[PDB]
Amino acid sequence: RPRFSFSIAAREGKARTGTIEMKRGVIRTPAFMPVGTAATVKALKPETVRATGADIILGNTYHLMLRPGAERIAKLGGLHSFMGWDRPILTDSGGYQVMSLTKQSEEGVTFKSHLSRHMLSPERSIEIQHLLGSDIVMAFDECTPYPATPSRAASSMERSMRWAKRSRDAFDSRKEQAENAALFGIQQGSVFENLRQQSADALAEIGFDGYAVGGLAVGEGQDEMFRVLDFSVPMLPDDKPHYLMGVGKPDDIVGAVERGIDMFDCVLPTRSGRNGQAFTWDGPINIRNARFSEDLKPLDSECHCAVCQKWSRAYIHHLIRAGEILGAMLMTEHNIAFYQQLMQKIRDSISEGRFSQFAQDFRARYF
Amino acid sequence: RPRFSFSIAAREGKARTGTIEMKRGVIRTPAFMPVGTAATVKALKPETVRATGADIILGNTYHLMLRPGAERIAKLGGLHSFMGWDRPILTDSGGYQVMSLTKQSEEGVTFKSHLSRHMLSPERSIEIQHLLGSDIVMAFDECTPYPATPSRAASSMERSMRWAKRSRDAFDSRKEQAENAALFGIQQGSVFENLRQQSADALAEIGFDGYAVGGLAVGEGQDEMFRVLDFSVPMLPDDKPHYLMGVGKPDDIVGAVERGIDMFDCVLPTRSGRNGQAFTWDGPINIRNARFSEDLKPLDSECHCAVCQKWSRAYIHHLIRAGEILGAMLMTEHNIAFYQQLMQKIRDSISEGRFSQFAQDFRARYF
Ligand SMILES: Nc1nc2cc3[nH]cnc3cc2c(=O)[nH]1
Ligand SMILES: Nc1nc2cc3[nH]cnc3cc2c(=O)[nH]1
Ligand SMILES: [Zn+2]
Ligand SMILES: [Zn+2]
Repeated sequence: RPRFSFSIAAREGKARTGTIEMKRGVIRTPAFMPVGTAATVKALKPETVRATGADIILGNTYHLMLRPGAERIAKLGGLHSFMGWDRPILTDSGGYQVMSLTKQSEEGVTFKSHLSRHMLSPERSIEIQHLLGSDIVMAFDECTPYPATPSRAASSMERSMRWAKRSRDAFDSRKEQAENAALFGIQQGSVFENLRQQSADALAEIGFDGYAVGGLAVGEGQDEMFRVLDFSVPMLPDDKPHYLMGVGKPDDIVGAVERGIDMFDCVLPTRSGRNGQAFTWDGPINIRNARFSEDLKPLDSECHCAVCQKWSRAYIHHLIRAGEILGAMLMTEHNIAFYQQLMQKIRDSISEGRFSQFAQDFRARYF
Repeated sequence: RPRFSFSIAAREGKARTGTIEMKRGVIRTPAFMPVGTAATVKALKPETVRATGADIILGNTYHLMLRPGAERIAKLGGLHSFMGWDRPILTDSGGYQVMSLTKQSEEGVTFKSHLSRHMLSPERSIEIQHLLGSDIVMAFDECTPYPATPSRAASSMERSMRWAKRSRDAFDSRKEQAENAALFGIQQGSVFENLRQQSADALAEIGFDGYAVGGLAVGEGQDEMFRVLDFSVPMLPDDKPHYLMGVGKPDDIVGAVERGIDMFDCVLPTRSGRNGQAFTWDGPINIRNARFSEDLKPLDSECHCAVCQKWSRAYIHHLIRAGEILGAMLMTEHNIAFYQQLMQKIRDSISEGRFSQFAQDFRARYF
């Protein structure tokens, strides 16, 4: 098993399907990464997350450094052993969970524990990811508040590129980390093509194992996001994975893949699942609606997840309205399973050169 | 498979071990029944409940008649299909969940929806259990507030015996129910030996498939409960199961078995599990305590449950303090597994004629 090897097996338009081989496992792309912010994919045992088809999950530097603590997790043997997930884990750098969920400077960011004072710099971010034992380390960046003026978008992108270099050097100077994990850079620049180009060029000059498109999924509509992806993704190195941070709505994913994206993550499947929203091939439904109180059909008519094989909408409706934990468990497993099935259909259609048709058929029925 | 067959395979003192064969499965006694009040054993899939070793679970007439509704569950195919548990289910009659969680009369009880007006009589209680598709139906009784004066204990017991007859007749007059389910009577009489005797005699005269000892686990100390069991259990028919309602503390169960009890139920395993209390052979521990933050040992050193095979106290400690659903899931599976292991050790020791010794050894280490 190599430290990192991304191979593209098939293409159609800007879409690609392939694999990323890492020491802890293989990642099938396009891939969807369930979110496990507090060292757990909410309401699911790791074996269940794996059973749905997930090859990798997402962790968070910000949340884990606060609770239970980076040093503590290292003392306990690492995040993998801690939570019981032995496959790849990608960790965000914290560059967004601090300004989202605080004194900023060219050195990093200091903040008040939303739950104490804590400092987070490019060097400390990379070190925390090392202590967690992350497989895919994200460069520490400074996200840009949306909407953003050209001047502000430029300043934030420029700082992010300086921090990208500091992240690269911190990562490379740590032997154990450089030889066993991978480092992804993050493109910034808001919705401005020239800034995106400058960012892409700076990142490519430094060199990374993968390139994320940051600054999206922060309030912009799908039209705008797609517009930015149209010119932004082609700027990134073609032979490396393209990761769209925070994008998860089913239709968003299909459109992003049509534009060259290989990796995704979103709290939608889990967060919405707990809120009563279930994804189906015919569009999302809210199981709390009274019309489901005596509906004996499964969440989705085609889904092959364990939830749809055993329980009815009526039962889950009852569980969610009653505030039962099993309701959260079932809704979450189904939603994550749905997302993985979507990724599988995407991968197979690209491999067979019928992805454009799949996208059309998907949209027609989903909407 | 017979409708009902209780067989005693071995005995030691007042203790007995055996089986109850029913249409939906075999119940090993002494048995512990996990509680599934809202059509779910909180935080556990039915397959997980079964995996821990449970042969039967407990449902509630009161809660289910309010949400999702008895008629609704019947329309949906019954409680078994609804929640996905195909083995025996014992349902309490509601005679305690109304006066615990309201206009009373000789006809029954009317109450305000703690969540509307609803009536509950012996006839309606038996009918609801029928609509739910309960395997073991409990007679509708009137529990006695503890402490209780002799006069009040007598009145409540007398009414309960009149209601026991009405329950018997309602059950027998419903063909489908009489041929496929079983009916258990409930002994009352508070802590008064003469009332317990009168109740036992009235119940035996009517005739039931099993006899529960009611009126305990309502605030009395263990000494008092054991004292009442000492003279109460022997009053019940020897060849039928003896069910102690609501008793679950590990030491309470061991002592109750030493006194002739065959069945138990308690929310302790589940409720306490969610509260951070984990049962171990060395006594209960509260996983929220800071001393467990870096403890890599499993919840219990000997437990063979899936939780103890994969996760550390440190991780569960983190989950519970963070309010994570997986924390509730893991704590609950372990606690229910522990309770079943306890029942297995009890059953095996009785079969081998070394139960008295097991009880001594259990208490010595647990305390
Ligand atoms: N480090 C980092 N993380 C992110 C996470 C996001 N989630 C949704 N949009 C996101 C955007 C970013 C981003 O630009 N940088
Ligand atoms: N029907 C009925 N249910 C009960 C449930 C109980 N739980 C704890 N003590 C309990 C006592 C009773 C009782 O006496 N009758
Ligand atoms: Zn499903
Ligand atoms: Zn255990």
